[PDB]
Amino acid sequence: STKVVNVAVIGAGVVGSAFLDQLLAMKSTITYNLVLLAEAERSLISKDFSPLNVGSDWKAALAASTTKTLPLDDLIAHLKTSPKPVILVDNTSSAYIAGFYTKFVENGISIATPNKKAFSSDLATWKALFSNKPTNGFVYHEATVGAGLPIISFLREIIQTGDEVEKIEGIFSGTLSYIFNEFSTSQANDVKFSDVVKVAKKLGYTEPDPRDDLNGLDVARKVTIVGRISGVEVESPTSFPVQSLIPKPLESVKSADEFLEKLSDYDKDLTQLKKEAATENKVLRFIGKVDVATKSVSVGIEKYDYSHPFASLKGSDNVISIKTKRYTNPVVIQGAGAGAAVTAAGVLGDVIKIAQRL
Amino acid sequence: STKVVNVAVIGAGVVGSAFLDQLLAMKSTITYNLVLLAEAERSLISKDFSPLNVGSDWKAALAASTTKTLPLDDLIAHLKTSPKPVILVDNTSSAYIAGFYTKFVENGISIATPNKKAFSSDLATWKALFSNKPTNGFVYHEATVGAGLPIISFLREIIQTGDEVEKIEGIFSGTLSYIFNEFSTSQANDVKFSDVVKVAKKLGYTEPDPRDDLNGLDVARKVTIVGRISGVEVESPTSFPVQSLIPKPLESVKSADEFLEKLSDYDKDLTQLKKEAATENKVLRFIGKVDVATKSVSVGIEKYDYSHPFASLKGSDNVISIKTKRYTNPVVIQGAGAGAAVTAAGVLGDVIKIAQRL
Ligand SMILES: CC(C)c1cc(Sc2ccc(O)c(C(C)C)c2)ccc1O
Ligand SMILES: CC(C)c1cc(Sc2ccc(O)c(C(C)C)c2)ccc1O
Repeated sequence: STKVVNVAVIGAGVVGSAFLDQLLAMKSTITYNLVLLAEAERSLISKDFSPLNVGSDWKAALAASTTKTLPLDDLIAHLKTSPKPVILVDNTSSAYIAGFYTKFVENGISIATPNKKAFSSDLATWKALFSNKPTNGFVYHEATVGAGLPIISFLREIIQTGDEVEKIEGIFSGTLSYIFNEFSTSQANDVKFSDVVKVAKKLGYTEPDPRDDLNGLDVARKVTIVGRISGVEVESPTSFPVQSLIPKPLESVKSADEFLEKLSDYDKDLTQLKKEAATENKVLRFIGKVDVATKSVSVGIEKYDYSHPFASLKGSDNVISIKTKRYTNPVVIQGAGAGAAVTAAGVLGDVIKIAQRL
Repeated sequence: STKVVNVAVIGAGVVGSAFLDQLLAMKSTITYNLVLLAEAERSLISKDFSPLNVGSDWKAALAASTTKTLPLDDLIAHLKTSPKPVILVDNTSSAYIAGFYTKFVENGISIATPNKKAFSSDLATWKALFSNKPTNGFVYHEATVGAGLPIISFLREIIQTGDEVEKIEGIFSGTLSYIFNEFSTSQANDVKFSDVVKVAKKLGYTEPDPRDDLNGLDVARKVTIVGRISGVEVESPTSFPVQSLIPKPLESVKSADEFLEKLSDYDKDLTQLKKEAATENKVLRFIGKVDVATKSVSVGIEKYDYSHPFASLKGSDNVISIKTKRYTNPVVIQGAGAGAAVTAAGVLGDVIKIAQRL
């Protein structure tokens, strides 16, 4: 059998931190050798190309380590000549790394990233990373959308069997759900958008700069990936309507802290829109949407009815519906769409789905 | 790479019929060779292991045949001669054929099936299948719980990464789901239990004798499998409380019809319960339940609140919740738990997950 496979791990911020914690404490039949741990500059490469000497203590092990991080164009090279099968676990968000997902794979290297960029960026950078050339490596990103959830894992499959997708309506953003779930409820309140997003940054539910969340970017990217998988030819994460929540003016408003106290001047709209929603007996939710038929993708504010499940999401859960040919009655998968462990696990689970194939 | 894998298909009633229709029209990167199609007596074996040059309408190729289905004690003693690894697609459910699986694995045969049998005998026959024996065969059965829905996998996964299922709960029966989704609704309906039951019988949603569905048997079996996966040592599908929806009296009647013509005499019993659902705002559902902690499994009638998602299931959908260590906020997967295509696809998808490993 093939229980010998070497793995390279880049990034160890959060989901990267949990990914490692799990990768080792992960008792399994197969054997995973972490041949290199390269964070920022301080790395932990293994020239010898055999399991490292860090164990469940990579914290300072990588810290101390008088090793400077290897250059990417040189990393793909280092690996071309490696013991047994190799894997890559890009725990980052950098577009610089994914920008080179072609080289890694074109060079057999396998990957399992939660980073969208490559899968949401170019459209020809997708019509290759998934070609049928058996010489290149594997790419698994289940954590790019579902996170710990099996959305991509499930769609791909149902597809080959022969099912055809039609629509995909869902809550793909932790931040925006938390925000909307609190701003618009069935109890009916008049909380301002400003205050909610504020409070949401205070608890660290948004990015250091909320803007990176409010512009629909993230969702827009996630939908693009799903939509593509589904069978729609989406050119880019901007090739369709994406309703940003960043006041037309305020997109550059000095600092981020200079955006919060400034944003407060534009709630008069969403509130009016929230109240009006009330007349129709509706709540406000930020959703993604892909309608295969009309090839129409779009992300923005959609108002759902109370009875509707969406209007009943706790915490920051991502919920996605998949109405297909066979599943006339849409399949609804909902759960933690964010989270250190939750997310890494989707990654670790991915790596596993690879090892079994190599 | 390994794009060469031979498959054996036993049974072609319904989900077996769709499974084949799909297995072929299934354009894929890998190559699946149907080395033998054995239904009842008329089979379509392939001595030279070369594929089954037929194409479509294979139904007339299997019916109109001469080669007699080779015994199960003589098939495992034949297939081994296979050049490439082997797979077994048992699109049936007989506590006979099932009781032969380990006799396939221990010899190197892989199994992909919708059969809930072998995975519900006793905690012995089970271990024999998932014993990670070197040359052993692969055992996959996603269509055994929630049909196409990703239950098993998603469970063998998060756990294989380091998750500890804490509490598994859901509605696992197609018919029962359908039945209750119709009998206990948000708006205090007025349907007599036995009426949505005959209506079930009339549309072929239930078995010829509705009792075989009201005994909880099916659910009890599905829970057992999930519970086992979860980590509980369940001896049998009867080793715990399973509330048969079949009156005590009516169990004895012979006539499948006298049972139905009499089921109306026990409608009130179940009707008051639905009225007692004035309790705040609740609906009635037949659920499965596994509480790892206290090793307590059980299947029966549980009353849920209106707001609760379960109290909002359409058609005959199976919904299952999985509250774990990392997923404090339970992961809820719901979709078509029955269906010809839907189910076969879970099987075909399974076969695929195998080929990639052989
Ligand atoms: C891959 C990329 C989108 C990314 C993900 C995460 S984790 C992550 C996943 C989902 C989600 O709704 C959010 C919000 C808070 C921005 C963060 C952190 C940084 C980051 O750059
Ligand atoms: C494997 C076994 C349980 C089985 C499954 C099916 S398909 C199937 C799957 C789920 C479900 O709730 C039901 C009800 C109608 C009995 C049937 C048909 C025959 C059969 O013997």
